[PDB]
This record gives sequence, structure tokens and C-alpha cells, in this order.
Amino acid sequence: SNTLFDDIFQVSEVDPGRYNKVCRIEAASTTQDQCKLTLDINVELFPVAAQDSLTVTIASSLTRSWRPPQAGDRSLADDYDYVMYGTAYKFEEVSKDLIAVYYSFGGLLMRLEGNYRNLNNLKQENAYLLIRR
Amino acid sequence: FDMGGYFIINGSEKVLIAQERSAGNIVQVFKKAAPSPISHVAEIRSALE
Amino acid sequence: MNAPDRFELFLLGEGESKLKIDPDTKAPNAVVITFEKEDHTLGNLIRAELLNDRKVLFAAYKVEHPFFARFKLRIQTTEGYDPKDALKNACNSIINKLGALKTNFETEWNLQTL
Amino acid sequence: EEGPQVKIREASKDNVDFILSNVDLAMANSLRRVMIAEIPTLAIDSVEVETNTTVLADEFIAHRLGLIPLQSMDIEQLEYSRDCFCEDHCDKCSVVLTLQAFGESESTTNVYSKDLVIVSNLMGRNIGHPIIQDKEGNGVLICKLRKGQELKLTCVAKKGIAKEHAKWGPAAAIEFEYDPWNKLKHTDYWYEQDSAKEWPQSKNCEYEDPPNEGDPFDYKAQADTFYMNVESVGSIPVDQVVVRGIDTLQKKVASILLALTQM
Amino acid sequence: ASRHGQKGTIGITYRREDMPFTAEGIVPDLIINPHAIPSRMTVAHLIECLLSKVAALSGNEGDASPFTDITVEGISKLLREHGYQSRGFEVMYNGHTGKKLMAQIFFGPTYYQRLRHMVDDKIHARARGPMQVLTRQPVEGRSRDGG
Amino acid sequence: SLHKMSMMAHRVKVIPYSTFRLNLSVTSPYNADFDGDEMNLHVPQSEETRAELSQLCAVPLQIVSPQSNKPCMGIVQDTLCGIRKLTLRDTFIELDQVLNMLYWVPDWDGVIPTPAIIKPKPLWSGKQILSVAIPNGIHLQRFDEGTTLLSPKDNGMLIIDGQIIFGVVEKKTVGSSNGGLIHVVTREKGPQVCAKLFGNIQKVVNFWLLHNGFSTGIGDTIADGPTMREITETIAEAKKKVLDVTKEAQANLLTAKHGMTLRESFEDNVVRFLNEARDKAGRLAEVNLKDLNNVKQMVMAGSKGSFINIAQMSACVGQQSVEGKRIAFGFVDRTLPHFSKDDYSPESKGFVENSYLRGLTPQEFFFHAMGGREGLIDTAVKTAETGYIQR
Amino acid sequence: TLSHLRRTNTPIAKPRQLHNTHWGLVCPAETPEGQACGLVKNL
Amino acid sequence: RGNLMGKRVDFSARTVISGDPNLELDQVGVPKSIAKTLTYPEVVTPYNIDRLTQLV
Amino acid sequence: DESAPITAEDSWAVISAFFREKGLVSQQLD
Amino acid sequence: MIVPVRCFSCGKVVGDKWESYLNLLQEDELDEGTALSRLGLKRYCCRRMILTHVDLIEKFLRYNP
Amino acid sequence: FIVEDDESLGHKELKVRKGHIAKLMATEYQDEYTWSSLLNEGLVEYIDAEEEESILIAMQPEDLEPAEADVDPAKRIRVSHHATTFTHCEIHPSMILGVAASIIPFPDHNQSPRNTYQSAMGKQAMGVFLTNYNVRMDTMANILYYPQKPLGTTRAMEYLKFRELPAGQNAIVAIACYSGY
RNA sequence: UCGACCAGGA
Ligand SMILES: [Mg+2]
Ligand SMILES: [Zn+2]
Ligand SMILES: [Zn+2]
Repeated sequence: SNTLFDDIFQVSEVDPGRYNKVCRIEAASTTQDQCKLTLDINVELFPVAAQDSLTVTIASSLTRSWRPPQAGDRSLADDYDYVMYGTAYKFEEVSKDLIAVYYSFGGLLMRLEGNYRNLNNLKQENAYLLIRR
Repeated sequence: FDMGGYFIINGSEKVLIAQERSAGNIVQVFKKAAPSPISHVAEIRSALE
Repeated sequence: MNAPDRFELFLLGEGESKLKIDPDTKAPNAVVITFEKEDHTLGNLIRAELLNDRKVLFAAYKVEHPFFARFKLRIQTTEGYDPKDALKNACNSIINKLGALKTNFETEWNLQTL
Repeated sequence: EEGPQVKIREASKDNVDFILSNVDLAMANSLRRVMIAEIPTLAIDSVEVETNTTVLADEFIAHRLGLIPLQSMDIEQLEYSRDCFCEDHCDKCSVVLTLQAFGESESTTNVYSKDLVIVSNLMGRNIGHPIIQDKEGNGVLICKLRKGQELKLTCVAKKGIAKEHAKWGPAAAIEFEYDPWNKLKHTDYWYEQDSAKEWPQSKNCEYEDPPNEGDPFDYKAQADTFYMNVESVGSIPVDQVVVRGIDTLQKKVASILLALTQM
Repeated sequence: ASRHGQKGTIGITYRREDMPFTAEGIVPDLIINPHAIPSRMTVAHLIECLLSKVAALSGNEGDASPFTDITVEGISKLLREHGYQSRGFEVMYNGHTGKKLMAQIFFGPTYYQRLRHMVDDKIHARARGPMQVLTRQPVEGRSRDGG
Repeated sequence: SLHKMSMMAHRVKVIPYSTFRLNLSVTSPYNADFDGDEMNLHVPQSEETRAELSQLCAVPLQIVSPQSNKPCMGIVQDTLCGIRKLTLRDTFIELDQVLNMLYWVPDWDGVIPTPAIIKPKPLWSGKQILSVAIPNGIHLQRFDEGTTLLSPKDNGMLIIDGQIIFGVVEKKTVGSSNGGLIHVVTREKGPQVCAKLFGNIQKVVNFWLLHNGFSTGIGDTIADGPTMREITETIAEAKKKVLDVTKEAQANLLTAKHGMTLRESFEDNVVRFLNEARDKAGRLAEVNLKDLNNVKQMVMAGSKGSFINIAQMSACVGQQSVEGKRIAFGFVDRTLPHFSKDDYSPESKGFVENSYLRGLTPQEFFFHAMGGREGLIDTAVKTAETGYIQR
Repeated sequence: TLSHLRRTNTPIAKPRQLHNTHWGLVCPAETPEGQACGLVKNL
Repeated sequence: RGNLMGKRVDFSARTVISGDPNLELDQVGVPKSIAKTLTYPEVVTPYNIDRLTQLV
Repeated sequence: DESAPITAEDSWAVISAFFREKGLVSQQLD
Repeated sequence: MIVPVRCFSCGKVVGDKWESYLNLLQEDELDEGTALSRLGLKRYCCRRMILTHVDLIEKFLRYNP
Repeated sequence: FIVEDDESLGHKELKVRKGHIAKLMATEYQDEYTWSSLLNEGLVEYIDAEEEESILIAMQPEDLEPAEADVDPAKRIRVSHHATTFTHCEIHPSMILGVAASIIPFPDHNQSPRNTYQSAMGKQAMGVFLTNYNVRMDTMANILYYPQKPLGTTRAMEYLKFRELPAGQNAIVAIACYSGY
């Protein structure tokens, strides 16, 4: 029960291509030049234009049947606007100390390339995705 | 609305179907196949009207 | 010739109960109710109203085959809440709403000159 | 005012236009179904044919007698023969209509739904009278006769619902529409160039404000506000198609509560 | 069958309430599968329908005569003049839920023919019965109650 | 009964009404459609004779057929059309419907999956809830055109542990295809488990489709005015290309392609230019038709139709042919009495410039009927012939 | 009925095919699907 | 061919076919009338004596 | 004018005249 | 063959309008489209019922016994 | 129809003129100028397949007869009035079809075999075979209770009495995927 | 109930 990855990215391009509720986002980190990101986003519930500033967080938690809202005593780990649940399906060794991790949030794919997530990102399905701003 | 053009035989209504045939007194030339000792034939189905 | 009687849609057969409440083995605090001589009219209405109940974790209904006028309704509730009470409350909520609707329709109709 | 609100747009003898607000879609739809299929009506369900020298078949004539709308105001005080303790039928559970017609005239003799005669005792309850909406006061041309042409028959009208047979359908078409501007995105319009121009604007658009273009999609928003139009055939008045449809659905639910209490 | 070799037997009968519906309250008498159209290229079935929809609204007879100057574009213009969407489509609602169908259904009248092939004149079963004299095997045909 | 699969053991279900009813996926081995088809049923009378049916002849046992070492039954018609629609990136389901869709899978664990989208609205994808029907320990990886482990097109297929990771589910995945989900589930989990898979995929997709809908109208044959101009000038240019080859052959400049007549050579190049034209005129439509085009969606799912159907309905029917050659001079040096003698133009020898949407001219109509009659004969003969070969 | 009283039978080069000469004399479409295809013509 | 390689047989039925989405791959929908005609000779055993008595 | 050329619509008046005289089973009767 | 009581599709009484439809056509000289709408036949399902009817009973009535 | 080079007031034109057409319709309404009138006035002719070989037919009158001095993109693509040597004109190209194929709406918009299938199934469609079915004692008679004349009709149906004795009903049809039934 | 012809269905 803890955070796995956190960084702030800037959107290069936003591509729908035949999709009316989906867009494949292209973004690079502001912190590390070696870091890049590709992500399909449900733009209907959370729209993104080019040059946006988004905080992209992963985290393990906050195997159990899903429960409805009841937002009372709920530990609302939502300080973010966009939250997705996915599966890690590929761990690509993209040369050097650069490593790419592939996620699938019900078909909406994600590919995160970097270096230091060795002490972080697990091949363990159980992973969330949180985006604010 | 009944059109006629049919017969009544022992109660049942009968139609005489138009029967197709090759016309008579007609000259027609036909090429005969490769095994045959005859190359071409001129036929006439000559019959009285 | 192989067509069943039409009254078989709404009339309970020989030794047939309206409700058959069976506990669901798959999940805790879960139940499956079989509604005999009923269609989507009742089915969709209960499911929709059960969903309004925050103490209800799961509510779904299905007409397994359209030849037969029956349906199954699976209810799963919050530990401590009996799904039978969940259904009782949902039913009462429906009646109360319909009573309000009828009263409101009647007070509106009398305002007309046609 | 209370719970689900109602706003009557246009009322008449056979048509009611109204806006059903503060309701869930399931309730709006379940009411629609009940009005079509489950309000009890009175309709001819038995035809005994004494003479038929007509050009029409006995069951062809019988089929049309079922489809004839009969007065069904006090239908609630008539028993379903199935629950009535008699042998076959009686006054507690049925209405007996008589029909006798003969081609007196040289010209074609018409047989109308006015030509039916109540022969049973209505015990003063408003039932059985064939519904005449016709300008000339005849209503429904049952059959046409020549000269020596005769038709002598007896009809037994029983209480029933549309699920048993559509002849007991108290309502004709029911108009039903929500979200004239597709704000909920419950439909995805088929088009060639512009869906907005190719798809005709609903009359109901005048009762909801347009989506205001640049406004993002409201996912939170739910389907409430239903533009309805109930049409009555004549058996029961339009208001009663609504009221009794509301009442039947309530009774339908009450029987589940009843069942649970026996359990 | 329609008049375009577009035959098929009934598979179920639904009452008015279970049926999909236009806002107007019009309900189909028949429901045919869209899969019957592409491989068959029975375009005249779709045009008969568009023309018949107009004909019903206008009260004029639809001229579905062959080698004429009547175009789909022509028919569509007349339909849009009747307040419906030009290419026949109509927004329909699910009978069970009352929710709008995500798709728009090509709705309209079409001349359907009742064919002489009825199931109760075909349905046959035998479990022992009349046997032939010579061979001692079951007789032939449903007529004779054969195997 | 041309197949061992034409006779299969089935479990009775006494139902009302006068028709024998069958699961739609079983339709292909029997080669049945319900346009008036009748089927036979034989009751075993012995305990050992029932065991033969249940243990050897049973439908689930026949799923993977030894004819071509692949399944002989897959997901068809409604379910195939709806499974593509259900599994698009754009397709999302909210709680209410998800619960009903979950309750419909009989084998369902009673465990509601975590929605892909939690954020403002809890939303499940189509892939997500279709995966509930797919059993655990079912791994399948495909790769189509631009499939890159990040399939930007929603191309190929990747199923890990009976959960769809990426790809639109259509015929290549769920049909009676070689590496298909059905060949894999049969081999990996057994026949009785794959038989359940058919039912569950069906029960979920048919439910979803019931509430989503699907249709087809004239609108789906209509192509853009500009596309229609392009199509008209595409036929026009090919007519000129032919006329030019006609003028060249008339001035004795044409040279025959070995073992061929000058006429045999001219015809081949004429037939070619017109068939090239029908194809590019067709492709012009297929491209212009949006993804909303219902015909294109049935073509896309692999449920019904192919390119040629779009071509002939929307753009141009094409050249008509009897005995492999174009419409011959049945009359003295002309195809019909409406033409002059020695006319070899596309119109004369049976080319159909028009589309079924625009409608056929009386000549186009007669020639089209001529070619059609050839098909009707072929079907009738190659039944008595092909039938005896089987024996 | 009308169709029956306007029927033809051909008893037996390519008889079954729709000939060019059949224009306006015999129906191009109306023929049986069976083993009589092209032999049973209608005027 | 007609009487020995093939035969007309008892315990057989034929009727029009329809498709059903709510039937399992391996089931067949059998009209009640066809079930009422087509019989099976179940031997009276102690495991079915009560069941068979009830059918009779 | 009475000497004006015929239209495509006019041809149906000729066909009406054909069937008024001949009928549909003319071939069988004659 | 004789006017259907009630529309197949929506169940509206159409059977009490044959004479009225025919009168609006001959006597009133109205066009069919207008005639139907004057009878209150608004949806095309009702409109066909009357427009598309063939009163064969008038032919049948011509046979003496 | 006979086409003659002689038409003093111009070129090659059809023997039948507007007058003949009105003379015919006068006789149609008065129920003198019959089909036999056209034949004996030499405006129409009977051509067998052998005589057809020596003639040149035009498809349409008006369209295949003027000259040359924009085009609706919705219409079908037609050829031209290429020839001057026209001897005859087609009364109507829809007259190439028979009694069964004549009731198909728009057969010029269907794949040829589909039209063959209909002019086969139409023969098995219930309707009204004759108005005297009550006085006939036939083995088997099938009469459709409430026949309906088709909304989509052909001009040839007039002569076929289809509108008078129909064999179907105008069903409100939805082309959709519903329950999967 | 001996079986020949004709007409159909998939
Ligand atoms: Mg078939
Ligand atoms: Zn009683
Ligand atoms: Zn109606």
C-alpha cells in the first residue's frame, strides 16, 4: 500500500484517429530528458489539448470484489482528476539503462520509458494511474 | 377476373403447356467433331405444314 | 398446435410460488429471487430502485429465455443488511413514488378544459 | 409538489400529452408497458353463431367482434370468469350481446357495432356498451349483407388484459421521448456530412435548452424528463389509461411485498 | 418473404411492449436481420421501403416501376419534406428498458408475402408405426405416418 | 449429410412451438439457415447406443474438426457483429448495464471487476467485461498489420490469462479460424469448457447488442457527390482506354500474345481495363464510406459482405460474362437489336457502368440476367455431379 | 394461375442459357431454380 | 441401396428449424408434441422404479 | 397539336390498348 | 376483403372510417393524403391500413345465392 | 412502334403521334380507336426473332429521337440516339418481363438471381385466387383474410389485376439486430 | 395402399 511513480509531463501531441471518446497522448517529462510517455485517454470524461501540464502518478493501492461509491468513510486517494486501473503486460529493455513498461487499462494502452523505476514498477498486474491539473 | 384459356376434364382444370420445338423445312449447316469422318452436315427437317 | 396458452404468461401454475428466494453460494450476503409469471415491467423497475440503495453492492435481473414468463434477480448487500429487506424497501419506494405520480397526475387532469 | 412531477401539455377525449419530470427512466418505461399490456378491459371472448348466410367466414366475423371496443369504465366491478364461482359465465363475470341482421333492402345492408344489443343485466354498472366515436353514430362496420343474407349470433364479453389477447388493449400508440438534444449521448447519429442538419429537430427541443456547443460532456447527468402521449381506443377514457396504468403497476409491486410476507 | 427473394421463417413473436419503438409510438410488425442485405445486394428492397414510407405519409401510390426516372435522392427529398430523416433511419427505443437504442433503425413499410410453407403441415414424428408389406420396413411420407 | 459433423448428438430440451431450435454457432457444420430448412432427429433406444452418441458424436467433441485440423464452428451473425462493436477502444459501459452483463455469464464468480476508469465516472470497457466470458489460463497473441505491442490501430490480439489486453475482437479471433480463441480454448481447457465459452460469449454480446442496436438502410449504399464524380470519371477514362485499343486493333496495329488470336488478345485487354475500372471505382466508395457505415461494419467484423458487395451496390456492377467471355453476338454481329452491327464497345458486349443503387438500363438488365442465368445453371448441375463424386 | 397459362416446356447446344434472341419474347428472370432451369420459360 | 445400405426408420422426427440464442451449443429444442411421440424404453430398476411409476 | 411526337409516358396508353383488346391469355385462346 | 377493425401495428380503431374515407374522396373530391389526415390517421401505420385496403366484399356480394 | 424517315417537318420520327394517343384514351374513358386501329393504320408491327435480325430498335421514343445543340448525378448512366437508321421503337422496355417478374418493385436495382427467386415465391404467396372461392369446391384453397394492395407498385400490375386481387400486406418492417431471434 | 406422372421445398 504505497506510491510507485510520480512525475510532471508536458503534452506534445493529442491523436484521436477514428475514435470519438479516446485520444492517444504523447508527452515528455519536465524533470528527466530520458523520460517519455504514450497514453490512451478517455477525453469525454477528461480532455487534454497540446502543451498541458499533468502530474502522472502510478501507485499499487488507495483480489477483492469492487464496491460502489459510499464516499463517506472512503479513503479518497483522489487528489487527482483522472484515475485508471490496469495491468502491466510488457517490460521492454530499450538499450542503455533505459527501460519501457507497458500497461493496459481495459484496452486503453500506456507505455512509459525511463531509467530509475527498477526500485519501483512491478510486472504485477495490480497498478493504478492518477492524473491531476 | 377468371381468364379462361383452360379445359375442365372430369372436374379438374387443365392447362396445355406450350411445347417448344425446332422449326421444320429449315436449312442449317453444322460442324462435326474431330473423331468423325464427316467434317460438316447440311440438315433440313422437311415435313408438311 | 405446440403453442402454450396465453394465460400462462400472467397466471400462476399448479403449485407455483410468485417468489423463490435462494441463497447465492458464489458471494457472501448474496441472494437469487425467481419471479414467476412476470416480465421486464417488474424486473427492470426493482433492479433500478435497488441501485439507489447505497447498502446494495449488486443488483441485476435476467429473463433467461423469452418463451417463459419468469426472471431471476440477484441481490448482494452490505454485511448486516438482509437482501430480502433491501427488496422490501425498494418495493415500498416504487409504490410511494407511483402514489405521488397518480396524485400529481389527478390534480393536473382536473386543471384541463378537454 | 411531492415526488415525480407531471405537466399536462394537451388533453382531449382520446389523447393526453404530458411531461413526466422527477422520475427515473425505468419507472417511465414500466408505466408505458403496463398501459399497453395490463389494464383490464371488456371484450367479446365467445361468439355462438345461429345463422350466417354472409360472404364472410364465421371465425372471420367472430375475430372482428373481439376487436370491437366495449365500455370498460366499471370493469373493476366485474369478475374474471376464471375466479367467478358460476358454471361458464353469468352477470357477475360477463356481458351478453346479441346481433341480428338481415338484408331487407335491395341495396347493400351494413352491419354496425351499434347493431349489438346488451341482453344481460348490467346491474347498473357502466359496461358493455359498444364504443361509438363515429360522426354518424354507427361505429365499426362489422359486415355487409345482400338480400336474403342473414346473420344471427350471440356474444359473451369477458374481463381481460392485452397479454392474454391484444383485443383487451385499452391504449393505441403511446408516444415516448426523452433528451430531445442528445445531451446524455444515449444515441450516436448516423450521417453523411452533418448529423445536426440530416436529423429532424424534435418538437420537444423547445422544452430544453440547447447543449451550448463548447460545454464539456456532463457524465453525472441522468435521464429524467419524459415527453409522453397516451392515446385511448375508447374502452376507458385517456386519464384512466394513465391513472389505472399507475394503479396496476402499484398493485403489481404490492403483490411482491405480499408474497415476501407469506414467505 | 419480400418481393426480392428475401425469404425467412418466424423465429419468435414479441408483444407490442417488448418491441422497439419510435418516439411517435410506431412499432414494427416484422424485424429482419441487417446481415440479409450485403451479400445479397437486394438494394430494391431498401428502395421499396423508402418509397413505401413516403407513399403511406403522402397518400399517393409509390411508383416502384423498373426503368423510370425515380431516384433514391428524389424519394429522400420527399421524405425529409414529411419530417423524417431522408434515408429512412429513425431513432428507436428498447422495449424492455425504455433507453434509446445507440443505433438508428431503418424503419418503414415493405410488402411482405405469406408463403404456403407452414410448420404444422411439416412437423412429423414417428416411434413405431405402419410397415410396408414386401420389405417389412416403415412406410414412406408423413401423409402415411412413415419413418 | 456430406460430413461426420452433419450428424451430431445433442441434449434434448422440451420446449413449446413447432420448430426444432439450435444454437447459432452449430449452424455451420450442418450448413443450415432458417429460411424454411427442416432437420432430422433419431432417438437411440439402448443404454450402449446413447453412450455412443454422448461419448463420440456429442457436439462439443466435434468443435475442432480433422478435415482441416481447425474448429468447424465459431461465433457468427449477430454475436460476431456485436463483439467487434463491443470491443472498440471507444466502447465503455456504466455500472447498471455491467452488473446485468455479469449476471448473464452463468459461470461468473460473483466478483465485480475493478473498472478501467475510476476517475469522475466508474466506467468498464467492452474488452473488460467480454473477458469475464474467457476462462483463466488462456493465452493468445496475434499481430496483424501495424501491430506493435502498443497496437495503435487496436490491431492484432493479445489475451493473457483469459483477459483481453489489446485488439478488436472479430472473425480472426473468435471465428472458426486456425489459431483462434476457439481452437485454443478447445485444446487447452477441453470440449465441454469451449462449449460453455460459445454460450457465454453469445449471452453477453447478444445482451449488449439488444441494448445498443444495429441496422442497414439505403443510406449505407450512398457515397459522396465528389466520390461519385471520381467514380463516373474513372469508368469514363477506362471506356476511352478501351476505345483507343479498339481503334489500334481496327488499324491492324495490334499483335497477338502467343497461341492467342488477335481477337483473343484484344478481348483480354478490354475485359482487363473494365475490371480494373470496376475495382478502382469500387475502392473509391469503400474508402469514402465512414466507420459508421453499417455495411462497412459487417465487412469489418467479418459477419457478412466483402469489398465486391460495396463496389457493385455503391459504385459500379462491372462486366457481365457468359462462358468466361463477355456477351456474345447471339444475333448477326450484334448483342441486341438496339445496337448497330460489329459493335465491340463496353455497352454492347455487356459492361454494367451503373451500381445497383443508381439502377440498371434495359440492356444492362438483360446482360446481367444472362450472366445470372449462368450461375443458376452451374448451381443446379454441380450438385448432381459433385454429389456423385462424393459417393 | 396467370403465370401457368403463359408457361413453356423445352423437352430434354446450350439450351439452359438466356439467349440474346429471348429479348422481349421470353422472361429473363422467371425460370425454375431446379433441374428445369432454362428449359421452363415464361412468355 | 434402397432397402439395405439405407432404410426408413422408427424413432425419427422432422420439422422446420429455428435458431435460439438461449440454447446451449449442445442442446436441441424439441417441440412438446415430438417429445410426446418419440419414446425411450427405460428398464425398470430399483433406482427408477418410483420415477417410471410416476411417468406411467 | 395532333401531329406532335409521342412521349415516354404516352407508351402506356398504347399498352393499355393492347391488353384491352388481347388480354393476358390471348395466345391460348387464339 | 372488408375494412380492418383496428390497425395491426398500433391498435387504433380504423374500422369505423371506410365509408367516411370513400365519401371524402368522391363527394368532397379530396386527395387520399388529405382524406386520411382529416379522419385523424396521423401515423403511417394507421394511414396504410385505410389507403392500402381492397374491399373485396363488394365483389363477393355480387354472387346471387 | 414503326419509325419512318418521312416526317416532312424534319427527320426520322415515330408514325404514332400525340393525336393517336388522345384518340386511344378517349376510347379508354368511354368505358372506336382500338389496338387493331394502330395495326391497320400501320403505326405498330409484329416482329418475330428472325425479322428482328434485319431491324434497328430504339429503347425510348423522346430520349432516343431528337439531336444535340447539368445532368442529374442521381440518375443511371444511359448511352445515346447514335443511329439515324432506326426502323422501330420499343413500346416499353419493362415489357421484356413476364407476369411474375412484373410485380417485383425496382428489379433494375437488384442482383439478377434475387429477381429469379421472387418470380417463383410469388407463385406460393397467399392472397385471393378468384372472387368466387366460396362457390368453388377445390382440394385446398388459401385466402388471406385482409389482403392489401402494395404501396410500391409497377405500371404493368394494372394489366395483371394485382391491385384488385393482392397477395400480401404492407408490414411495418424494422431491419435491426434485436433479441438475436 | 398397388406406383406412375406432374408440381414444389432446402
Ligand atoms: Mg435455407
Ligand atoms: Zn360468473
Ligand atoms: Zn396505426
